[PDB]
Formats: sequence, structure tokens, C-alpha cells
Amino acid sequence: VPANSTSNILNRLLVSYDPRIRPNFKGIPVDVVVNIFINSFGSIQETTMDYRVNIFLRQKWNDPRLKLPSDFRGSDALTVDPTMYKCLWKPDLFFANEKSANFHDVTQENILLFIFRDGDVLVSMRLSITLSCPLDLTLFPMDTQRCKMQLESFGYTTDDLRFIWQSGDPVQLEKIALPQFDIKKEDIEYGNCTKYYKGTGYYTCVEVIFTLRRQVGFYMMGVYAPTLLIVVLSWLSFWINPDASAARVPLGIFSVLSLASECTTLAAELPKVSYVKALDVWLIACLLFGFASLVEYAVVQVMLNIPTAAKRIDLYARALFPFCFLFFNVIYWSIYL
Amino acid sequence: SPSDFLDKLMGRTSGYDARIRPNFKGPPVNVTCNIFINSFGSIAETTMDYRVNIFLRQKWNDPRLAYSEYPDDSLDLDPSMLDSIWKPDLFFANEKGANFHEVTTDNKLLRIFKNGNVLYSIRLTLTLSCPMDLKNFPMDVQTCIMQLESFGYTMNDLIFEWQDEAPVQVAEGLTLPQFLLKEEKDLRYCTKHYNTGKFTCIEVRFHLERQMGYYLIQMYIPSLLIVILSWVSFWINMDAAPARVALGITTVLTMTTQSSGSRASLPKVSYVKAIDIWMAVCLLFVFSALLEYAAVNFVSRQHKKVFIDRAKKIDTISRACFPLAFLIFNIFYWVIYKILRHEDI
Amino acid sequence: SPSDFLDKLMGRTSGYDARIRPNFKGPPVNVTCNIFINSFGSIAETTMDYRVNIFLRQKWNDPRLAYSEYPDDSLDLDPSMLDSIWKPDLFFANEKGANFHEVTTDNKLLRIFKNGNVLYSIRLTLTLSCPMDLKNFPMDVQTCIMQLESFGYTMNDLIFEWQDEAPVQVAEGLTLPQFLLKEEKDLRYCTKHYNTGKFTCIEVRFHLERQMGYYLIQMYIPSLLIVILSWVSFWINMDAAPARVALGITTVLTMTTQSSGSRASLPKVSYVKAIDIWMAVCLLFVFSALLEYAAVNFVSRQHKVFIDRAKKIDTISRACFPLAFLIFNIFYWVIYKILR
Amino acid sequence: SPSDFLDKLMGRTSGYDARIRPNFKGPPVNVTCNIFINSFGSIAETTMDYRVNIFLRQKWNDPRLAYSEYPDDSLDLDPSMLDSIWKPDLFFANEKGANFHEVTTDNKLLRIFKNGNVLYSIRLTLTLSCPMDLKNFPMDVQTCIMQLESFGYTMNDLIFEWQDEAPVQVAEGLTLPQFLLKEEKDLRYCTKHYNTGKFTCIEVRFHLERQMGYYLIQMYIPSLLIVILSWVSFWINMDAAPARVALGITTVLTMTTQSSGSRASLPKVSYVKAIDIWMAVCLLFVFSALLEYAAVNFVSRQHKKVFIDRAKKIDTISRACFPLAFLIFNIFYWVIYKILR
Amino acid sequence: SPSDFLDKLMGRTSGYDARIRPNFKGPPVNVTCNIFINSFGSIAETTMDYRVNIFLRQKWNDPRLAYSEYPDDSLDLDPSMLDSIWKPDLFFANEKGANFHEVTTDNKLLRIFKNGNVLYSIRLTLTLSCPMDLKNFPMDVQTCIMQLESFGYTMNDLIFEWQDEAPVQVAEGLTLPQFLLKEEKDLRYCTKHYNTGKFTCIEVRFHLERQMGYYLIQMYIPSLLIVILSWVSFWINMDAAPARVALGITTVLTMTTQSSGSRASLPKVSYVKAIDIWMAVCLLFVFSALLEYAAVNFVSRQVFIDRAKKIDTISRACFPLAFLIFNIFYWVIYKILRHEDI
Ligand SMILES: *[C@@H]1O[C@H](CO)[C@@H](O)[C@H](O)[C@H]1NC(C)=O
Ligand SMILES: *[C@@H]1O[C@H](CO)[C@@H](O)[C@H](O)[C@H]1NC(C)=O
Ligand SMILES: *[C@@H]1O[C@H](CO)[C@@H](O)[C@H](O)[C@H]1NC(C)=O
Ligand SMILES: *[C@@H]1O[C@H](CO)[C@@H](O)[C@H](O)[C@H]1NC(C)=O
Ligand SMILES: *[C@@H]1O[C@H](CO)[C@@H](O)[C@H](O)[C@H]1NC(C)=O
Repeated sequence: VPANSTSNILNRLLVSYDPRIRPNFKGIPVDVVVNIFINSFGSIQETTMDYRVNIFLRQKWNDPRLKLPSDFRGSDALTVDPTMYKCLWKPDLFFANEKSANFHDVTQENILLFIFRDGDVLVSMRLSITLSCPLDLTLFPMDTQRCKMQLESFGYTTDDLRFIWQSGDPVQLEKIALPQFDIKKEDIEYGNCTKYYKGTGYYTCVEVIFTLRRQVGFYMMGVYAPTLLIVVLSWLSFWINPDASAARVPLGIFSVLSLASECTTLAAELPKVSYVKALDVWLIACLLFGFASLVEYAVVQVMLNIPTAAKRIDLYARALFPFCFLFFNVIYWSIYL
Repeated sequence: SPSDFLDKLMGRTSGYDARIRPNFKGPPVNVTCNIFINSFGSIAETTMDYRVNIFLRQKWNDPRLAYSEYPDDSLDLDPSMLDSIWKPDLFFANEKGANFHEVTTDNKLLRIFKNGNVLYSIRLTLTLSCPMDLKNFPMDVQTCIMQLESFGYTMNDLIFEWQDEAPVQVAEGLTLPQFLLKEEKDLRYCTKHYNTGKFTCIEVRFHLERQMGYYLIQMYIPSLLIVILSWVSFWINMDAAPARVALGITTVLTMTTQSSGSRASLPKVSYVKAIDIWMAVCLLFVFSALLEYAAVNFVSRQHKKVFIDRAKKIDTISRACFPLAFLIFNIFYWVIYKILRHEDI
Repeated sequence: SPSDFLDKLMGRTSGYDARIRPNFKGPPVNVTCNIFINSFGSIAETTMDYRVNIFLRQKWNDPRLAYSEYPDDSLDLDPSMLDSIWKPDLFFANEKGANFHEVTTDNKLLRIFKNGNVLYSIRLTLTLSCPMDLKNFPMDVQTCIMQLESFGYTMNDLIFEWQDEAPVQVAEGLTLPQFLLKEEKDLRYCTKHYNTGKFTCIEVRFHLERQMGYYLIQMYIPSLLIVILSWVSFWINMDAAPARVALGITTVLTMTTQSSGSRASLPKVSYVKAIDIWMAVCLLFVFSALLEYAAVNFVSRQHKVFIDRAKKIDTISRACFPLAFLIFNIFYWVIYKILR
Repeated sequence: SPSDFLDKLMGRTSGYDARIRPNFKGPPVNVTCNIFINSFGSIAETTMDYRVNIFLRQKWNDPRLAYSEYPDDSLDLDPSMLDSIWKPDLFFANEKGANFHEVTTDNKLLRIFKNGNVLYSIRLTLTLSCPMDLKNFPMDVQTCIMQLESFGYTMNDLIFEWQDEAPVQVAEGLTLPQFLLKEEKDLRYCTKHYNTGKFTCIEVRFHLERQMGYYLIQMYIPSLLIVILSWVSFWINMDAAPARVALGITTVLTMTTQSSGSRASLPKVSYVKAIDIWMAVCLLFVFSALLEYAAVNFVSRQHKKVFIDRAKKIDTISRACFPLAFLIFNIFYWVIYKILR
Repeated sequence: SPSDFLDKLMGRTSGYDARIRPNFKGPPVNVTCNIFINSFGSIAETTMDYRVNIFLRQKWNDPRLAYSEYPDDSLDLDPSMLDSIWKPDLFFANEKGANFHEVTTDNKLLRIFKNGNVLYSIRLTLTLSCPMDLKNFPMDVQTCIMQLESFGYTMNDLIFEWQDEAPVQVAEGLTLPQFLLKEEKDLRYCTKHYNTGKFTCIEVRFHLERQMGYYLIQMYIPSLLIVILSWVSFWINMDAAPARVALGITTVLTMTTQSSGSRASLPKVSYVKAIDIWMAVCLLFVFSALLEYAAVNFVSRQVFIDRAKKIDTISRACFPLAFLIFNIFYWVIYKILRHEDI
């Protein structure tokens, strides 16, 4: 008997097999084992709150009707044609947290079907989903996002379908490297939600929770150092000779202008959120300290029109403002641990 | 066998046509449709549109699909032969490109009840368009709509109706990126009269209120800092003229740059906006401070005795008067745009 | 029976071919088409394109589809059977990408009248392209068009005509972000002569007038404030030379930055624009104020009547500059208001 | 009977197979093709591509489809039967995504002549790719090409020749955003030799001349005004040292920001562009003015003996030499990049 | 009669089931594939990928298609009959969305030889993703890879092998926007071991070299000019304190704006790039110049004039030397020693 004949007599659009009826009908709900395989990552657009993935989703479901007829010539586990797989019944799979999902077809449909005498059916596709997660940017420079993926059933309820993660390492990844974040395989903790819709019935939903922590190196080297340098310029503005008094204003006005420009640029390269961000806190504190330096110069100038008092005030300010800023800096780096 | 039941119910041998509406040449077929919002956001005023991920469901009845053989009163079904059954027409009026989702399977759920009722839930991804008004940009209230209406049938054949309880559900924990979705939702009728006749319609309104905190902290604080810096310059005596004029020029530069950025980060609307008028007031205050400083400089060289005393007096009077004028203008602006003429209805 | 009636009308047993135009080898068929504007916007001068959401409808007659059995004078069909009958060819000549709409079903409505007339309404989303003219950018009038013409038939087989009443309806409350749609619409004929022969065509014009309020409040006010600040600098006495000169150069720099920003926010064109010349003249006036103060400072250090002459020149220039600015402003505004 | 004639000529009962090339096992079938440029624009040097909306037409002959029954020598068909007959393979070698158009119907026209000649006009929207050189950016000349060639047949099966008269027409009143499309066009042969064998090819060149009005009014005038401001700084008295300092530093700042913006507005090119050298020379002149002012300060402060006279002399020499140097540089640069390239 | 020939070879009456791989229940079928690069460029650093227009050709043999009816040994086909024959599964692992080309016809070519060899060339358009190493951004040497592997079969059924003589060609006159494609290209194996089994793999490695010229004229020259301007500020006399402080302020302003705008077209990389180091050192040198100017002011405001002059001249003669030695050290180390020349 030809192998194609065995494949047809097992199932075909001509042979008496109905893909529409679920396996184990009017009986125990189908148990489906689902495991995922990450192949890439990236494209984490913080302005739109979505990250793009490329997975190798594999799902094993067992059908009594889709079982080997014995003596076909099984020997090694059988491989089923994808067109045959399209003929073969598939349990519905959908993921609630995706902005969009796109299948990957690099010159062929990415679908592999495996048939075994156990009648268990292994099916694997290749997806390019673009999931969505709500980013939390309260402590934005040192935050920790919890972008998650959840798989749900749509066509069938809990009374007919059920999903269970793979016992041995259900989620794998081939050491994917990310530009900004750093996904760690140590914490890939997962559960299930089995959410219920008020109006249609129950649905089983399994979930996967990642852990992406933003790296501060880029920020600490690009946005923190210039602010500190502007602060030290503001400090240097104090000690200049106050006889002319026409040179201290430029330092303060340049400081405030540069800080405003940096704040605008960072706001441009950042999503808009209502709550205050630590970067905004640092920028507004730097601007406020520069403004305090300028108003200190103004107070000294108005007090100059007495010289001993003005000199003492200037010296006290130049001695205390660096220490006050050191206290503020250590407190800030402590609270935003 | 369930396969034989499916073949006998709506199959080829059933003598049923999917191209014919139920109750043909008779009473119109009623539809009770409800939606379930799954996500929101991406409200872009530049393109005047927003995105939704609804879980649209439709309900109706037809005696032809009624059955009395199978014991269960509700059986699931697949989209493949759902393509071969009647589906009421439904298209969204104000949409600019919508599509289904086909990931590992079809996202259409079909259910048939024993009494003949049919449940049709299908997952959709839409990009609706709502006009935006910018009469008060930082403190506006937007009302974006979602109009559902038939296209292939009139009121004589097809009608629509909102569900009684929980018509528009929202997924728990949904949070808009900038705005916030208010609990109250408006439901009414939008029956349109085209040139071809009368079409049934269904309308649902979403109340969105913008959150001022971000825009406040990012735009209003710098203007206040700049004007207080202008007052700090105001306190400078007449001896350091170059420093005072440099501070005034720098303040005007910062004000102009901030105004340009704020007005460029927004759609180009014809009329004026609250942020625009606020920044214009701040720019005018900076300009007036610089102008009065120039006048003080000019009057200082007008001894060609009491001219110096008069210049000092006018400088002190202006320094004492300008902050009060700024305070009263600020409080008047805030109170009017918060209570008097905006934040209404 | 409805199904039997449909089979008898355009079914296999009806003996009707959808690949042959009505009245074959005879007089050309007449098609009357009207559109219904449903939305607008996204008029971006960067790509010289705009987007519409029309509800194009087509009306024509064919004797092969006549019926007299059903008492009703107008029945309805479905897109699945609509694709099985003849459909008049129609494509938009001036477009850069259009698509259909499918939401829970196809968005095509087909209606058949008892007398034989056929109504065909289809929803489309277009992306039309019009050559934007920027001779006077903030005060221009843009005439974007929409050409409808056949592709598979010549004048000998297919012709296109507008509808006498309400040829182009507009949805009530249609608002544009920048422009405004004039009620008046111009309709004409655009019969083209390609290499393959003579093709029918239909053209409709939309008149869009740009509203100057946004550009005014964004750019015209700051430039005027900068030049008035330059005059304020001119009013300063001679002693504070570094202060006045530095503020003048700063005004020059901010004028240049504003001009660069305005150019960046505007698509590139070869010729000059009203905003371009306005900002150029503002920059020229600021530069002239700087240059005249430099000349005054130079003549002040010419090595006791020099100071008197310098003061006289400064007063004369400070008196003349407002007059020149005012006459230029009134001339510019009146010419760009009434002349073009 | 129209339907019967269609069935008998190109229908199922006609006996003609669309998968068999005309004149099989014989000389290659000649194909004459002509296009009609419907639009242009969207030329983005950043992605190195430009968009066209061509109106490609193809003409060839085949005795298999010849008919002698209908008195009319030309009839018209529909795409639903156009796809059922043989068509010559034709793709574009240099393109990065092209598609057909579908608005209420397909956009393909099929006309069959009595003698057997077949006309085939199909509307297309392409995204061609042409390498661009920016050695002299504001006055460059760009020659973007369009290569038409077969993919499934060799020289022995399919050949392409341009139409003799009016092979490439242009829509009346075509308007390009920046460039201008010259009426003169180049046509030639591009017969390639791939690894699989020998394939036919067809080329057409478009000559584009970039207009510098926008670039002029945006960048050249402000730089000239800034250098005139520096020359103004030259005439300020030595006592007003902060004045000259401020003028020099502000000129430096505006030159830097204008150069940065101009270079960012252009694509990433490894070699040197004309605008780059213009900005570099302007910034160098500003820097040299500031340096000479600093030298004047140093020589004036060196006294603390005829040092005032020497400083005034060197200041006058600079104020009389730098304008001449700028003028000669400007005229030399403009002449070189106007005629020499 | 080509139609009858096709019907006898792969037609309905041929009994040739396309679902059955050649040499079923036997040794795995060998496939030799070669590519023909037609375009390149559009390397987006932000999106971490690039684009190609390869002309992937596949060669294999199957006895089920052996023929001797026609005297000719090599005939031609069309995609319509291609859909009715077996096609070896192939896909690209490191890809993020590819598609065929549909311009006036399909872009797939079929050729069957008398001995049974079949050639299958299909035009593709890929968007492959390769991680970028930005340890030395203006001096980096990128290595982007193109991996070909099977998905529907294992090593027991389908294998792959690069073509021997000139497998990867490049169209003459190819011009990359920024980089330069090295002529020498690496080829090796990448056989993976997935959970389902052992899958064959094929990898070709490119080599890209970035050009300093663009980034050079963008960043490096203004930095040197502003450093010399800072030295000019240094050489100004002491009593002109506002002039010197204003020059320092404007130099630090333009330096920080240049540093901010340097990374405008770069991803938010975690580690530190060479351009970042250069900007930081230039900013630090300008800052130190301003600081020593302030120190001179303090000394002059407290023999004091002699000490102020001596420290001013010593630092003015020493700072350019420090800048020169730093510049030569940095250039030599990042051109030879640390991260360059492999
Ligand atoms: C899914 O969640 C339900 C909650 O009732 C629980 O009973 C069940 O064990 C969960 N399944 C898995 C695989 O975690
Ligand atoms: C459908 O429901 C409506 C109310 O929505 C009711 O008035 C009507 O009787 C129902 N039946 C029909 C056939 O319209
Ligand atoms: C259609 O009407 C036009 C005038 O609008 C007429 O010239 C033409 O002959 C008509 N067509 C037929 C088939 O009668
Ligand atoms: C087609 O034209 C070519 C020259 O272009 C000529 O050699 C050939 O004979 C012509 N006809 C055929 C049927 O090959
Ligand atoms: C195919 O080639 C491989 C080596 O590449 C060889 O092992 C094998 O025997 C060849 N042929 C068949 C029919 O397996």
C-alpha cells in the first residue's frame, strides 16, 4: 500500500473523515500541550507600547480519529503534509495581548504536522506576532517592565478545550540579545488566567510573563553627565569676581536654556505619561538649582547697593550649594534604588 | 451523527440558500448586537483617528435554522461552513481601514440555539476617525463615536438594536495612554437617509477627558520659570545694562523656542488654543519687560538731576506692579478655562 | 421562489454571459455615476496627495436583465452574485493606491430595477494626487481633482455621464483640519486620446482654501516682535555698544532659526513663497539695523562735531525705519490679498 | 454569436493551451513594448528609490489565436479571459516592490486583432531603485533607469524591442517636486548573461536636473549674511572687546547649527558634498575672523609702543583682505561647480 | 506535444503525488542551492535589520521525473505546473517578513533535465535581522548573516549543500549607501538541534566596513575647531573676564549640542561607543579650560598678577600638548590596538 494511500485513508476531503467535528466529541475536553520557542525580539517602541516577536509555536493535540490505522508502514514517526494538516482538525488558538499577529511564510507556509500511531498530532507554525503591554514609566530610568503573552481559546469553551504548558522547559530562547533591555531566562514565571466572558461562557487562557529591565548605561552616559556638568558650571558661576557683575548672568541663562532644550529633546524621545518621571525630576531639579544660583546672584547684587555681608553670603552659598546638591544626589540615588 | 446533522441542517441537501435573508417578503429581521472593547489608545490628533480591538458580537433569529433533532440546545460551529450560511450586513460608518485576524485559525465563533437564535461573535481590528476640537488643548473633553449601520439592506428588511444590559463592556484594567475613559457611555440612534433610501444605524459614544498633569509639568512650568527669571532681571540695577539686556533676550529666545515646539507638536488648527494664548501672554510679558528696560535706559541718558530719581522710581513701580499683573492674569486665565467657558457638558 | 428567480435571471440556466457588454456590436451604453463624500483630510503637501472615502454609485441599463414575475419593482442581490454579472469598468486615473473594504461582509450593494436599470454602489478608499501650487503658500487656493475614466472600452462601447441632480453630495458636518471645502464644485469632461484610441473620462474639481490663522499666530507675530525688539535696540544709547550689538546678533540668529524651522515644516519647492520672502525681508531689516548701528559706532570713533552728526543720523534712521516697515507691510498684505 | 466565438477561439473547446509558447520549437517570438509615464515624484534619496505609475503595453503575434470569422478586425475582452491565454513573462530587474491596481475591476486591457496581433495594456505601480551620486549635490544630474527583461525564457524563446515611434510618452504637464524631467530620453539594449543562460533585456534612461532654488534660498543666503556680519565685526573698535567676542561666537554658533541641519537633511554619503565644503569654508572663515580678533587683542595687550598703530594697520589689512578672499573663493567655487562639473 | 508530456510526467494520469518526497523511505534527497545578490542597503540601525533581493536557485534530482520522449534534454515550465510538483521546503531563520514578486506574472522559473535534475529559481525580497556590535561605532566592522534551513523535514529526509564554484555572486556595479561589501565571503554549516529533531542548516556570512568620512566631516572637525576656539579663549587677556567666560559658555554650548545630536541616528546602546568617548573628552577639556580661567580669575582677585600670568601661560602651553597626545593615543588605539583590524 502506498504511503499516500495510507495518508488518504487516514483522512482526506474524499475519504470519510470530518475535520469539523472535534475529537472525543460529547466526552472529555481535549487536552492540548502548548510550548513556545522564541527566535527573535526587539522593536520595543515605547511610544506605542508594543513589542514584536517571532515565535515557533508548537502544539500537541491527540485525536482518536486521527490515529494510525496500523500496518500503514509507520515504523518511524510519520510526517503529515501541511495541506493534509489544513484538512486535519485544529484546536482554535488566539492570544489576547497582541496589537497584531502575522504568520511567517519564507517561500513556504511554516507549518509542520507530525502523525504517530498513538494518534497524537504534533503541529508547529511560525508566527510574527506584535504583542502589546502597558509600560510603567514611574521610575523610568531604572524601571522594570512586565510585558506578557497570553494564549487563549476562542471557538471552544472550557467544556471542550483545555491548554497545559509543557512539563520540561515550555519556553526556550537561543540567547537572544536585545538593544535596550536584557531578558533573563531565570524569571519566565507563567500561570493561567482562564478568563470568563459575560455573555458567551468560560475560556481557558494560559499566560507567559517576561521580565525586561531597562539598561541605564545609555542614559547615565548621555543625559546625566551633561546635567552634572551644567550644575558644576552653575557652581563655578558663584566664585567669579562680582565687580563687573555682567558675566554671572550668562552662565545662568545658558544653564536654563540648555536644560530646557535637553528636557524638550528627552520628551520628544519618550512616550507621554501623566505621572512624573525620575528623568523629569532630575531635569527640573537641575533647572531649579540653576535658577537658585541666578537668584542668589541677584540677591548679592541688590545687597551690594554691606560689602562684607555680600562677600560672606557669596562664600556661604558657594560652600553650601555643592553640599546640598550632594545630599540631594545621594537621596535621589537612594530612593530610586 | 453530528456531521449528518450539520449536512441536514444547512447543507446542500437541506435546500437552504445563504443568499436569501430570513423572512423574505415579510417582517424585517431584528439584530441585537453588542461589543466588547479589548484595547484602546493611539489617539493621534495629526491624523484625527484612533484604534480599537473590539469583540463584536451579533444575534438574530431565523426559523429555517431552527432544529428539533439534536438533544443539546446549543452547539458550536466552524467558520468554514459559516461562510455558507446567512450573515447580516454590518459595516462601520467612520472607519479608515479595518481587517479581521487569522492567526493559527479563524477568529469567528458561530453558535446555533435550539429555538433558532444564532450567536455570531467575530474579532475585529478597526481604525475609527473622530473630529477633534482644540478650543482648549490642555483641558478639552473629546467624544469619539462608533457608528454601526447596514449597507445592503434598508429598514424594511434589516433593523438593529442595542442590548439591554451591559451593551458595551470594557476589559478590566484598560488604561488609555494619555486620556481616560469615563464610565458613562452614550447610546442612541443614527438613522441616515442616503440617496438610495433609509438605512438602520447604531451609535455609541465614548467620553474621553485629557489629563492635564503631563502637559502642565512639561509646558507651563518652563514659562513660569522664564517669567520669574525676567522679574529677577527686573530687580537688577541700571549699572549692569548688558547683563540685563542679555537676560531679557535669552528669556525671549526661550519663550519663542518653547512656543514653536509646542505649536509644532500639535495638528495645525485654524483657530487659537489655550496653550497658544498662554504662551503668547508670556511672550508679551517678556517683551514688555524688555521694552520697559529699554525705556529706563533711554531716560537715564536724558540729563542733556531728577532724571535718575525718576528712572529709579519708575523702575521700582514697574517691579512692584508687574508680578501682581502676572498673578491676576494667570488666575483669571486658569479660572475661566477651568470653569467659566470650558469644561462644560 | 427567490432562488429559482435568481437562477432564471443570471444563473447557469439563464444563458447570460457576464463577459459581454450589453447591446454588443451596437450603440455605446450610457452609465450615470454619482459619488458621496464620507470623509476627508490628510492633505499633506509632502507627497502631493490626499485621501477620500467616497461611496461611488453606478447606474446603467441592460435589456438582458429585465424581469416581470416578482410584484416588487426593485429587488436586491449579494456581492457573491454581483461578481457573476457584468460590471462596467471604471478606474481613477489620478490615484496612488486604493483598496476595497470588507468588514463582516463585502461592502458592495447591488440593486436591480424591474424596468432593467441596475444600481451598483461600492465603497472605496482612495489616495488622489494633485499638484500643489505654493506661489503664495499661506494664502493659496488648491484645486484638487478626481478623474473618472474607463479602461477596457472606448467611446464606441462605453460612455460616462454625471447625474443631473446632486452629482456630488457632501456629508453634513464635514470639517477639514487646515483647509475648507467650498460648496461650489466644477464638473467637466476630460476625453483623452491614448495610443489605443479614444477613451471616455469624467472630472470633478474640489476648491480648497488655506486658512491663515495658524500660520499667522505661529510665525507672523514672532517675526514682527523680533523686528520691534530690534527697533527697541536702536532706541538704546551709544554707551552700551556690546549690549546692543549682541542683542542684534541674537535677533538675527533667532530669525534664522525660525526661518529654518518654517522651511523644515514645509515641503520643498523650487520657486519662492510668501513666507519665504516675508522672513527674508524681516531678516534683512534686522541685519540692516545691526549694520547701521555698526556704522554709527564706527563714525563715533572717527577722532567734537562727530557725535552730533552721529546722533542726528541715528535719530533720522530711527524715524525712517518705522515708515519703511509700515509701507512694506501694507504693500505686501494688499498685494497678496487682492493681487494674488 | 459572441459567446460561442469566444469559446471557439480562446475558450475551453478551442483546443488552445495557454501554457505553450507561440511558435514552439521555432524562432523566438518578437515582442514590442511601450510604456506611458502617468506620474512621478516621491524621490527619496534616503531610501534610494523613486515611484512610477507606468502604463505598460505589449504587442506580439501568434497564429494560434488568429481568427477569420468576425468581419471586425479587432475585438475586446476582459481580464477573466485575459488570464486564460498565454502572456509573455516580464519583470523589472531594479524594483523594490510593485503591485497591480484593483478599483471596481481589474486594470488590464486585452485586444486581439484579426491577423493575430495581440495588444496587452496593464496599469502598474512600481518602486524602482537607482544609485545616486552626490559629489556636487546642489547642481547634480541624476539618471535613473528602468530595466525590463524576461525571467522564464531565454533569447531563443522571447525577445524585447522598443516601439519605433513614441516608445515612452509622458503625461502632459508632468510636475516634479524638486527635479525636472527632460524631454530627451535614452534607449538601449542591456542583454545580460546570467548563470542559468542568456536572457533578453530592455532599458530606458530618464535624465533629471535638480533645481537649486530651494537649497539656495534656504542655505546660501544665511551663510552670506553671517559672513557679512563677521565683516561688520571687523570694523568694531578694539575697546568693545565683548562686542566682537559676542559677534564671533554667535557667528560660530549659527554656522555650526546651519551646517548640522543641512547635513542632516541629506542622506548618508561617505564622500564630500558641495554643501559640506561650503559650510566648512564658511565656518573656517568665521573661525579665522575670531582668531584674528584674538590676535589683535594679544598684540594690543602686548604693550602693557606704536602697538595701537600696528593693531589698526592689521585690522584694516584684514578688513580689506578677507572680503577679497571670500569673493575670489565664491567666484572660483561657483565657476568650478557650474562648468567643471 | 508538451501538454501530453507534462500530463505523463507530473499530470493527473502520471500518478505523481506531490506530497511524496523523492526517494521515500530511503536516503535523504540532496539539494544544492546558490544565491544571486541583486541589491543591498537600507541598513536600519534602529530596527536592527537590512534588505536583500536575492535570486535563490535550488537544484536537486528525482527519478520520478525522468523522461526520454523528447529529443531535447532540457525543457521549460510555468508556475501553474510548478504547483503540481513536489517542492523542497526552505525558509530563512533570521528573517522578519519576506514576500514574492508579482509583476505582470509570477517570478518563478522551472527547468527539468533529461537525467532528472530539476532547477528551481525564484525571485525573493527578504528583510534579514543581524545584531550590530557598536563597541567602536565610527570604526565598526559588521558581520550580517543569511541562514537557509529546512522546516518541513529533518536530516533524515532533506539535506543541504552549498554550490561549489562561485555559489554567492554579486551584481556588478552594486553601491552600498554607507558600508562596503567585502569580496571575500565566509560559508560554513549551522546544523541546529531543535526539540522536534535534527534540522539541516546553511549559512553565508557577509563582511561590512563602515566609512569614517561622513561621520568624520560631521563630528570630528567641529570638535577640533571648537577646541582651538577654547584655546583662543585661553589666550585672551585676564581683565576681559566677560569675554572669556562668554566664549567658554558658547564653546560648551555648541559642544554639548554636538554631543546630543551625534547619537540622533543611533540606537540606545547599553555600552559606550567611540563617538561618545570623543564627545565626553572634548566636553571635559572645554570644561577644564573654563575651570582654569575661573582659577586665574580667583588668583588675580586674591606677585599675585605674576602667579596668574605664569599659571595662565603654563596651562596655555600645556593643554594643546595634552589634547594632541590624547588624540594620537585614541586614534592609534582604536585603529590598531583595542578594537580594529579584527
Ligand atoms: C488554570 O486555572 C484554573 C483556575 O480555576 C485552575 O484550576 C487550573 O489548574 C489552571 N491550569 C493550569 C495548567 O495552570
Ligand atoms: C424583532 O425585534 C423587535 C424589537 O427589536 C420586535 O419589535 C419585533 O417584533 C421582532 N421581530 C421581527 C420579525 O421584527
Ligand atoms: C446612452 O445615452 C446616450 C446619451 O446620454 C446615447 O447617445 C446612447 O446612444 C445611449 N445608449 C444606448 C445603447 O442607447
Ligand atoms: C520576430 O522578429 C524578429 C526580429 O525582432 C525576427 O528575427 C523574427 O523572425 C520574427 N518572428 C518570429 C516568428 O520569430
Ligand atoms: C545526495 O547527496 C548526499 C551528500 O550530499 C549523499 O549522501 C546522498 O546519497 C545523495 N543522494 C541520495 C539519493 O540520497
